[PDB]
Amino acid sequence: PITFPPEVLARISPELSLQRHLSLGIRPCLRKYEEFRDVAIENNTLSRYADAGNIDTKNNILGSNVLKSGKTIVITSITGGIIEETSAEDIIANYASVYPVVEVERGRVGACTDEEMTISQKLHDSILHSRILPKKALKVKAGVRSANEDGTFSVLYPDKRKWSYVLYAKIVVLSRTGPVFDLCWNSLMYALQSVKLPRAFIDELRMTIRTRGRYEIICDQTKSVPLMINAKNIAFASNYGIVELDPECLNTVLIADLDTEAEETSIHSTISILAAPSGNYKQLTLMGGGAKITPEMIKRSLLLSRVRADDLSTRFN
Amino acid sequence: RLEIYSPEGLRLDGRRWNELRRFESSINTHPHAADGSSYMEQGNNKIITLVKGPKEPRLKSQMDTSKALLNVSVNITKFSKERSKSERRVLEIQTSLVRMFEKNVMLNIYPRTVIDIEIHVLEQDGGIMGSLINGITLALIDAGISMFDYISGISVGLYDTTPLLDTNSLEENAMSTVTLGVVGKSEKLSLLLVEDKIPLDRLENVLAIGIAGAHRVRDLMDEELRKHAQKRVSNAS
Amino acid sequence: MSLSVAEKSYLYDSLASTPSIRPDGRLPHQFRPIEIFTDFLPSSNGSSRIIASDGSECIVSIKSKVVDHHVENELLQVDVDIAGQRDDALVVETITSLLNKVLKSGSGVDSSKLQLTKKYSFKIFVDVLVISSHSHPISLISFAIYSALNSTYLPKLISAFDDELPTFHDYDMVKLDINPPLVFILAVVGNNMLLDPAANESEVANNGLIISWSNGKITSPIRSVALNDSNVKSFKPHLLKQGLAMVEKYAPDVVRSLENL
Amino acid sequence: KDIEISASESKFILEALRQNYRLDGRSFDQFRDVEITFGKEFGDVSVKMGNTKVHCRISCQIAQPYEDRPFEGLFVISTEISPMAGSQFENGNITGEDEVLCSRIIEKSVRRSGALDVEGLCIVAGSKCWAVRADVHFLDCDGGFIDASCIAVMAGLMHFKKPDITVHGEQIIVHPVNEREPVPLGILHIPICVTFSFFNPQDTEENIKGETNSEISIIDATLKEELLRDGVLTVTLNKNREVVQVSKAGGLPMDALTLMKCCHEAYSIIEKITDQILQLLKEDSEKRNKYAAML
Amino acid sequence: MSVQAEIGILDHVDGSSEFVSQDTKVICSVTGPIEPKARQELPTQLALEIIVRPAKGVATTREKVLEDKLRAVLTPLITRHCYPRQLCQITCQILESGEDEAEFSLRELSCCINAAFLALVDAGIALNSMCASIPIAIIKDTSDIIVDPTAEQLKISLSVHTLALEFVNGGKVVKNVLLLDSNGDFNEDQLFSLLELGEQKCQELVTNIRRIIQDNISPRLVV
Amino acid sequence: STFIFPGDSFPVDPTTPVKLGPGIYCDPNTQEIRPVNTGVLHVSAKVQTAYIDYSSKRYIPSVNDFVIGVIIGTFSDSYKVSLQNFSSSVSLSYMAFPNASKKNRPTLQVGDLVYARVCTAEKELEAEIECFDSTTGFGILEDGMIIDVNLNFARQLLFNNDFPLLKVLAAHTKFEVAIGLNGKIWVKCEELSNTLACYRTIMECCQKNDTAAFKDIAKRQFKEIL
Amino acid sequence: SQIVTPGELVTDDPIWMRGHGTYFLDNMTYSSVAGTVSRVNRLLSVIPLKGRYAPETGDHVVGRIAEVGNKRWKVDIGGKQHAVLMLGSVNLPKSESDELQMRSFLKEGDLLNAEVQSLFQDGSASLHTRSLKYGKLRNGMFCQVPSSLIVRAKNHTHNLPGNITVVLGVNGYIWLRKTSQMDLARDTSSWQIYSDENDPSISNNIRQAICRYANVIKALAFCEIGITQQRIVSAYEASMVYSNVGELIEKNVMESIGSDILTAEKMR
Amino acid sequence: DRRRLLGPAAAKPMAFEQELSLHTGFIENCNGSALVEARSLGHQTSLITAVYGPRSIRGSFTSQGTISIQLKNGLLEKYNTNELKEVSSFLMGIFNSVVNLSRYPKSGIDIFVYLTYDKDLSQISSLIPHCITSITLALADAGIELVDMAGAGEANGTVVSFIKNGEEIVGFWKDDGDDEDLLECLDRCKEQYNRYRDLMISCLMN
Ligand SMILES: [Cl-]
Ligand SMILES: [Cl-]
Ligand SMILES: [Mg+2]
Repeated sequence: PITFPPEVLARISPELSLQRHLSLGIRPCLRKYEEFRDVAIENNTLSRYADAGNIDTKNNILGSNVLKSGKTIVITSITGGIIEETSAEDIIANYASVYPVVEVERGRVGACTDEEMTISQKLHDSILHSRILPKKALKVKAGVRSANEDGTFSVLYPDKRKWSYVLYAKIVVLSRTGPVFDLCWNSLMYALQSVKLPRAFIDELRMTIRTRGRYEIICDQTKSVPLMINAKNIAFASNYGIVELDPECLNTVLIADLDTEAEETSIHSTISILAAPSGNYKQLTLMGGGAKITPEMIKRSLLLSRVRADDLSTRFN
Repeated sequence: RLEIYSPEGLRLDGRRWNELRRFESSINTHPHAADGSSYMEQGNNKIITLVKGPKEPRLKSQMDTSKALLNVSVNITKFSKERSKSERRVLEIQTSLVRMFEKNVMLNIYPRTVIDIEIHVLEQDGGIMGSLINGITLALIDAGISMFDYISGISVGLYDTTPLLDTNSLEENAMSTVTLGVVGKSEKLSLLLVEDKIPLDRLENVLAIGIAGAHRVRDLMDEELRKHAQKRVSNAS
Repeated sequence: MSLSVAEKSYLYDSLASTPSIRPDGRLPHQFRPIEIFTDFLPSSNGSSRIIASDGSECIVSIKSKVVDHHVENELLQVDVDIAGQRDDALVVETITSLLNKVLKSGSGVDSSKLQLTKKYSFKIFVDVLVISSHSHPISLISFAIYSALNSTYLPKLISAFDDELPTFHDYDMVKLDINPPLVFILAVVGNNMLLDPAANESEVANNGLIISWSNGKITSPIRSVALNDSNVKSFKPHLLKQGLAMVEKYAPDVVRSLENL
Repeated sequence: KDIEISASESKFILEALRQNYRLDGRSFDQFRDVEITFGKEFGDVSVKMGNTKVHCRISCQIAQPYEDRPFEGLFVISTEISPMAGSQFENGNITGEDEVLCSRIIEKSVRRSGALDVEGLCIVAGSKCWAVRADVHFLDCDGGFIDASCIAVMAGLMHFKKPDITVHGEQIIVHPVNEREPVPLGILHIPICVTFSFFNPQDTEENIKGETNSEISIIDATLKEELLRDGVLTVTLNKNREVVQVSKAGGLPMDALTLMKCCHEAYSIIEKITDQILQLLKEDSEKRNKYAAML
Repeated sequence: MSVQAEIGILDHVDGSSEFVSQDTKVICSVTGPIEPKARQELPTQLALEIIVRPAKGVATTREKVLEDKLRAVLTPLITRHCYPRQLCQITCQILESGEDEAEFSLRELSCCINAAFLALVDAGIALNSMCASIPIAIIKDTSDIIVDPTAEQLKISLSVHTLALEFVNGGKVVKNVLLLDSNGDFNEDQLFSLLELGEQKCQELVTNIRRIIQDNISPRLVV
Repeated sequence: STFIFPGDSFPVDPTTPVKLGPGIYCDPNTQEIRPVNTGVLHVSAKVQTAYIDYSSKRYIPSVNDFVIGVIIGTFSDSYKVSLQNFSSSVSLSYMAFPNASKKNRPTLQVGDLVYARVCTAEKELEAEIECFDSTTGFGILEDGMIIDVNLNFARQLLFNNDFPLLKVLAAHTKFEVAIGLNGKIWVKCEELSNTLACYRTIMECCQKNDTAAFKDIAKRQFKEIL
Repeated sequence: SQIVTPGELVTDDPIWMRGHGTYFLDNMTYSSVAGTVSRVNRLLSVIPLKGRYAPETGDHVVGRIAEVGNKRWKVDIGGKQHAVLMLGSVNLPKSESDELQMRSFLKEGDLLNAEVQSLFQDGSASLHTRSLKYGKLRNGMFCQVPSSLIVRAKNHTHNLPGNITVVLGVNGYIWLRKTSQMDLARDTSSWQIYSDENDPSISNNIRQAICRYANVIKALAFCEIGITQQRIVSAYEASMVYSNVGELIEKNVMESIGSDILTAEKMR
Repeated sequence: DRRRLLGPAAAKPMAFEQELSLHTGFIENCNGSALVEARSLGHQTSLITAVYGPRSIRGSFTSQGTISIQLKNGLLEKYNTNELKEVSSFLMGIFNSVVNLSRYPKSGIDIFVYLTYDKDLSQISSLIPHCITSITLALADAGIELVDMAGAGEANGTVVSFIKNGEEIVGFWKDDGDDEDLLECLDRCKEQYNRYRDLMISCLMN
């Protein structure tokens, strides 16, 4: 036989680096089989409504979240927009979503990678299907601005054209070591809870004929309302992997929260879950490329995802 | 006031139906920037044409062992029109010019080389496709690159029944136009471009006037070219 | 621009020598001859065309547009288009940002000179086109912009200054007498400064300087540009003071050379 | 990826043209038989020409008209190529030579010509209008992509029916198909593209300075014929004796009168095609009214 | 359920198929093994170029996700190590979505999986096993598990699922679950009732897929 | 001869020695012999040869196959040949000709049609063909027309002598045919009208897959040529 | 001599040998370029008025190394194609070890002096430096004029007054250097012939004379005057009227230098 | 953009001394990283740098390295694209005279500067010195040879970067500002240079 140091075997064959670790009972990321990465969160840090008094007039971010789980750093910022409505239960048609732009910062520079694009769509689709954001929560309660007394303009909001808010998300990822969708989703969930929608108004003609030669909605620089998401439908992400133990390096193990090149490259049986605390599961992804996904792994992955969701929502009050 | 085509037969600039615009060409306008160069002044149009090559390609991958590579790049400057802040249409102009001079320039006799054509439109005013053709024909001849014959460009609009030779911007927006690329003095068409509706029966008359006007443009170009050559050999004598 | 290391080492020794021996016998403050043409684009309020001695050519077009200066913060806009260079390429973006700072409605240029009514002023669109370039063209562009803005003529106003839109005379036109700035580029070769650095001179220079000039005084922006990447080295502070004094001394000669209309 | 043609094949097909023979048994002036299939939905149309297969899908959504043209609806055409029509095509390069030219022909033949009545798409003059979209899917390529797309788009626009809408001032209520029946689109004319492929049986010197022109012209070339041609001409006509557009960009220089005889040649075909399209539409409509009586 | 399909309909690809489940309709082309690009080359095994085109408009990231999920099903189905340093072009053109594209895509995914499988069958590419995909939805107030749901049923569905299983031994053994894409609100007890009934209807589909494949390929060969 | 699908149970028992042909795969991990192609599984009698006849149009180079290629490039010691469009190129050595010497190189130019036999077809290497007999009709195919055909039709035309296509064609004209197992069939006659009539008949007969229709198709095609 | 343009008929006589810049259909022979008709023996040809330098066997050229390949260099000569410089065609200071470290002699961007040994079928030149007069250039500066101004002559490396030597490449690539001892041997040890180091004793007087010769060569080219050894020294002596070498860059000065040479040769 | 989710097109956007903290080696994909967080009485700024390299360029005869510096607006899109590339150009000019490029031939070094926080209790002038601080730290963590510790300071629009204890200048930048300020500006900028350089060296040791 011939053995190589750990530093080369990771490069020589990431498949063996995992199997050698699993034969010893450990994982390449030095965590236990069902151990997650520890997360630390900073909320509303990049928001223009961060300081309750001194509101940043230049900033346009409505909500933010900085997330660190292991070596990976994920930073999310929520921006806004208003569209004019031109149109006439728990069913999907009455629910909206947000539009993310994921930038996974690596040594390359250029166009959007398939990873960046798929995560962006996966985020948008799951916020919709989990019924987190209802369309009613984005309708603009618009006011009116009139010139009071003589000079100063006063804005009066109610306690006719119609508008609706549009939410955009930019998610940057630093120090990517493994699958990063779960970090992006969980980071976006914390950010969405800190979102504050600015108030809108209009002042008290294009088609009319004009002599030679001779309107839109405006946001409030201070006043803001909270984004009314259905908190019961907020879910949290966790990923799992099913590995078959090689006899030389029949039997399977379940791995929680995949990280490092060794795990990501070689594990082809994955389980992705979005689970709402106390509530039901919002998303389940089974991919049986590797070992046979038996009901026992499914039942165990569902069990670990519940305690992971309970941990993530509770840990940060 | 002005009219498009008055009852007396006068157009906006005062031309009759078979009158060209003021045509002025120049050769060897940028010797310290290209092998062959040409400055086109057809009416209000102002076009710089730069021919670089035949030369060694930059990437050995993009190189043909059997013939030269011909590339055309048309840059329409921001100040050519009444400024707009705003593509797929410029791409059509480029590949069309390439396909034209592919069959005219003897690319087979310049193998493993690359002929880059660099165009800058300084001022635009109708019939720019024909003026682009004239700029390339002169600039390639100035570069000493072998070609079978001249290619002359011309545009003709149809006002009711009367073809209006050499159209300007307002005439193009008023009536349908045909753009011709005529090989030398023949009736062979390198480029035929009917950009909008024309009655099938009135189209042959438009083509006839265009071919005739193009032949005049060819002689005007040839005249200017022989003048430059005769002035060059007389100065050196 | 490719050079053999035997070429570079011979050039650098000649330039950094005391006194500097430039490859054309030029003095450290002497400029290369240029040809200038003005008023050739009738569709524009002003035009200029400059041809450097090395073959570099640049065309500038000045165009106007009446705007409400209460909503138009910047009343002067430069668009640089360098031939054979992406519009998002670093050199284009850098020169565009730099030139916009050189003009900028309230710094180098006199904003009040563009005013028409109490509500409306002229916005000037300075469009730059570099047909050919062999070195950093910021100085060549600046000279061409300078010549264009001087030959610029604008329509004469009729309506009153106090405020409908303004009304202009059909025939008569007024000249634009704004004071346009000048951007000079310098080469730092050893302990010597060189005005108007040539291509080969810049290939061996240790550092470079971009110095602006307006109304007879040194103005901003001022940058330390790297004219290459192989032989870039730090320079002593006295060299920075020496280059600035060089511009303040010989730029008036450049102005009266350009101003000869 | 390139399509390699053997020297024996290039000689045989060209020598067969000199003997007035086409591999698929057609004559030089014979346009392929156009087969038009309609789906269940309005705007689903599938065109077949021998082996060439295209599919078009007409769709519309409510949008706002441009401020410059406030009385006008919107209309756009999409013709992105995919490797399904053959491995010779790269996935969605909308900048390739043939891709750019062919796209501009369909745009000039259907969009620029105003075959669709963009005034009828306007709902209310200031905002709210219809934004129609014509998406073309090249399924199988045996040549004649331009001619097949032009027929597919027009057959789709005519077969398509937009949903009926009722406006209450600023309120635009888009009625579903189950509430009120949809209204068809307004077609001002039916343009048809006929593409001529030229073959030079001699040298380039006999084409620039030759007395007797010997260039061979065939209508609607197959893939093998298209790959061997020395020139191409796409002419567009309608039954109103209008030349909608002509495109002969570069290639083998052609005698002007020869190109003119091509335009008159194509008018005989575009009459057969226009009447054929209208007939298959009438037959399709009669089928739906027969099932409306059974329902 | 009841599905209709064809095989070998395109002339300029190595394999082709058309698959219709209710109103969803996908045509699929397969070309391989062919010379790969330099960027795509894999030394040990076969590389896959999977493309999905929408029924309307241009391709968006929505189809990029369908391409990713389709790769997850097809990759373990192809015996990739038989074609080292080669390429396979699986191209899916969705013709009629059969669902409100704004909210749902599971019918298109399930149809692309079957169409891609059939086109790989028509192309003669080495396959380890068989495959069938079904879309499933759980309807709002009735809480019933509707296999192969209609476009109207999906509008009032509280959860939507795509199930694609790997079949061996005459389509009676379930080798693995190639993809289970569940979206919406559901619990553990609902999920396993879904997987049970889903495997039953999946087993009905391979049996129907085996029948359609045999009816198309048997007349092509000699006995 | 039974119909088999991929992943089905393989009928043959391991106790019998078997030589594996196309369609059957031996798992490197599980060592189980299982099918990977869908078609008819043929098994011999007495040393038993088993294979699956499956439909395909993309050729894969295998040894002892007769193929028609086209020269697309000349290298230092070999020719770059293409047996099918978009497929990987094939190498044809200069020494792979009858009476080959280091003094006389072959006279083939780019674009010539070559009829050859596959000698080395390594899955991880560039395939190779030869123009000399392995046991001692190859060479350049001058002029003529090449026909695209599916691989099952090409194998049936070369090995099954009961295939009526070659008989009904000889009954109409005198023709020279070269059959390639990569889907390319080369035909050449004295007159162009006959070669085209053979192209059209082979094209239509390839589309029907019905052997009993070859005679009627040939009769109408040569009648249309007249 | 007749001036013709593309497409023009040059002769209807078919009993002619078709030369360059021509093409024909049956008896009619046309011109492919705008140039002058040349009738030599039986070879009718058109000499183009413009075009890059076309190399001929025996030309003394100055070139820049463009790329380093397999066992050859591609040199920028100023023509349509790169010229090749085979490893066997250079005097190395053969071993198979040197075939790998080719960049130890000539690297990309190096300037050299060579002779056109032959031409390929496409027209590109094969170079060789199998002599003492050919090799890498140093101890000076490069400058180029159009190839049409360099008249092919018996010799192309001339020693000028002031201890400066010029290399007038037929392709128009000129090299000015300090007159080396080897250059003095040209009237009727060196182990490192590819050294990238310059002779570290180049005085300022020698450096200033290189500039003056550079400017007068540029001035002669600016007037489109043919560059010869007799004209370079005549312009160099005439330019002494101007004290500073810098004055020679202005247009009026350059046109004066060229005019004073032409009018002086009219008297002579 | 087809490669993004930009929502509806009809939607329009919404219209309404210095304490330092340095860390290195916290990013796993790059060769060297650094974090600079600066809190002043009037502005707080945080930014992260990442240095990838040297990475060999395919078929590169370059005798030395090729530095690339991309200044990204990581989340906070406060600064215009024109000015970011101008600062990137300025930054590349500095470090092209500090990195011992001769030691890394045929290769290339790519530097990324992500802005992560910027609130002022244009402004791009005062941002440059903290990028220089971060790039020098990140290049040292990546094991790239530096001729000196490159640092800079800012004063009234003037930005000066020093080496060799302020004896020589590696970069100079001046926007707006007053006249004849040079002498006083070089003094105030050298003070920040020494302060940042001491903290930078103290960071790499401890
Ligand atoms: Cl245009
Ligand atoms: Cl050079
Ligand atoms: Mg990116």
